[PDB]
Amino acid sequence: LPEGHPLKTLYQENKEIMKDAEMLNLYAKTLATTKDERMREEILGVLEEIVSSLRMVGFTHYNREEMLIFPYIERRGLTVIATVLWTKHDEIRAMIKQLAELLRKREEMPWEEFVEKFKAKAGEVAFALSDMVFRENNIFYPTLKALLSEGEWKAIKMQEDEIGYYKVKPPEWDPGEDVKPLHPWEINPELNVEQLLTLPKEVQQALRGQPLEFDKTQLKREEDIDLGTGYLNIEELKAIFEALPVDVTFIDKDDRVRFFSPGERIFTRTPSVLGRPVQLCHPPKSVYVVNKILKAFKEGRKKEATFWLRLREKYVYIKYVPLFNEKGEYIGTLEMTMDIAPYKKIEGEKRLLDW
Amino acid sequence: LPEGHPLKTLYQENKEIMKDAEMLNLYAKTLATTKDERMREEILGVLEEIVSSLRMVGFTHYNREEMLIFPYIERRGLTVIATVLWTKHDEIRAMIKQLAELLRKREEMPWEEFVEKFKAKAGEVAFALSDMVFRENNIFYPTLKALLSEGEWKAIKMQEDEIGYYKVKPPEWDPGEDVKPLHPWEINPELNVEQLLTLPKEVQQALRGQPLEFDKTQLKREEDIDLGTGYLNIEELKAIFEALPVDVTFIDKDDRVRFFSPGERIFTRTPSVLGRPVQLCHPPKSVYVVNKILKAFKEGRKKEATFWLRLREKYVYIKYVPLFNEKGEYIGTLEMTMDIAPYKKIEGEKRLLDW
Repeated sequence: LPEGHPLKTLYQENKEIMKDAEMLNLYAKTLATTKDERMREEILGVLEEIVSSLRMVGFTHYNREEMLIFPYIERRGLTVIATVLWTKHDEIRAMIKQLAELLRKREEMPWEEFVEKFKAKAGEVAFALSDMVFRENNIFYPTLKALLSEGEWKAIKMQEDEIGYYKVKPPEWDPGEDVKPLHPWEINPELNVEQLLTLPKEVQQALRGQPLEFDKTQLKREEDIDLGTGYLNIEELKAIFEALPVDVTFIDKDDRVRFFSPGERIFTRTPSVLGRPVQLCHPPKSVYVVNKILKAFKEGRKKEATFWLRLREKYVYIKYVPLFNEKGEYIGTLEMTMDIAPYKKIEGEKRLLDW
Repeated sequence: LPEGHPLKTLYQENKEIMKDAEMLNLYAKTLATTKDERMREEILGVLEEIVSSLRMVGFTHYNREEMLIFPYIERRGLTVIATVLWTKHDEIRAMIKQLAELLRKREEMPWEEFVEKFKAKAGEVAFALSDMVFRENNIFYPTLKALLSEGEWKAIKMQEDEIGYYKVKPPEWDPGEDVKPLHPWEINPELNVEQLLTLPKEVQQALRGQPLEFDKTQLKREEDIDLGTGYLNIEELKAIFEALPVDVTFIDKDDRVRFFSPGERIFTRTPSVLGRPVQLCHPPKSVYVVNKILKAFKEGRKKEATFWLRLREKYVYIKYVPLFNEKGEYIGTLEMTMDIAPYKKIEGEKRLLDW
């Protein structure tokens, strides 16, 4: 594997996780046998760095695997691998968090109680991290290596920086300017019998006696609009805009009303307003404000205008922003209106349901 | 004109405004000459009804004219008529409001001061309302009558109920099942010289010496998507979704992620997630909640699920709702995420700028 290959990077990260898991163990055991106060504060300082570093495993390494890689094997009938790895990743994340809390609350308890709990907990984290590196290196990665095409690895390589890396700064990798990058919906997910039989034993065992089922669902449908980050049809777009907590009105480059969101709105709009200069939409007394906002937007002196007021039981929050396209060119202005009184009365936390 | 014709309705409304303006005058003058306390409270009771009724002129009659009708004459080069009528409508709205306030605060001042201010102010409101009815009936409406086609009146008739009427309950009107309804961007705005010369004198005078300029701007552009309430292209749709204060993720009918909003989001999403079962997107421990929400949405036992939490300096508010199409059929589920901490700290009112 060349430097930069997403698979090489995963191996490289694992080598760093192994070192950190092992230094964690070394330092936790050592802390438990150390009497000198100063030497204790030194070991604790290293332990804080190691543990704080290990928290990054979930946000980078595990996260890239779960978000970038699993989709390609799920389509190939290997969802169980993904589900089982994901569940383990979470158990390790939870254990690293417990370890950080212990280290943080160490002066709330006698020293003998702290060092013994820290040593036990560190031993468990190190063992789980190590066992995951081994499962990954020896079972999961040889699977990916046999199954994924260059074009899938290229698609993957492209999204990696959005998430990040555990202690690796990988260089560039492109397998070829004529290799087309493949998203999970673009591959042939099918595996033949020989591929099935060459799967590691542990992966075949995970199937629990059930032949592979491939996912050939098509993302792009007949009437779909390619929005860059998804595919939607007219009916979906309509229902989405209605469902939003903002009422929206789009003013295009001629300063003409071009679109308003459907459904119940705070300030009603009619069809007869489409194509109308925004200045003819307002009382003549409001026009100076409308024009001074649009000019500041166009010339780039301002990037927002905000108003708000009470309107019966509604706390109406109004915001105007200029819209720009990819090249950085002004394409119009968006008016956004919402009732913010419902949020004003949100307190504490809700992380569960009620049904 | 047949009953139901939007022009007939405007005349009918004006006849009601004239009566109310005249009863206002009658009762204000009478109040000023009445000594008996009981007779005073009776006149005041009628005055409250009349004034409270007159407040509706702006929200219905004037509002329909401004929103439904003006666009058709603006395109024909008669923007000045629209601007001048609109400015007057607002002066009358402001005067009716002053009259209502006077009536409301009547016991804050001596009676002789109140009745004399009420009589003066009522006289002014009645005169302005009457003068507007006369301008409209004699100048504006004969203009509309000569210029607007059946198809424009049909388009107009269709939107009238969205706004309402001043004391008229018009029946149905369709000029013919083969008459195509015309929006302001669909007409020929051009006027010929004879039409110009047949314009009322007052309308020609409003032109201040300048030949008509017609608006032939086209709403529907080459690559436009017809969204029912406007026309947008891909680039506009992208910039709009990014500009919104909600992060959005659309789950389609297969329970597959189909779209997520671009730009900086609170919870990052990657391309590799498109087409993915929503259940494979989440840790396996979160799946029971995901499925119980989707089922309650599909079966119609629930129409929303809401969560919220602190995430550093952000107060993240998360809401799931099921989306339905026109016929009432489930088309998927929308996840909406926003930082509501910025609104939590909004107080009092902002109705002006700062630049």
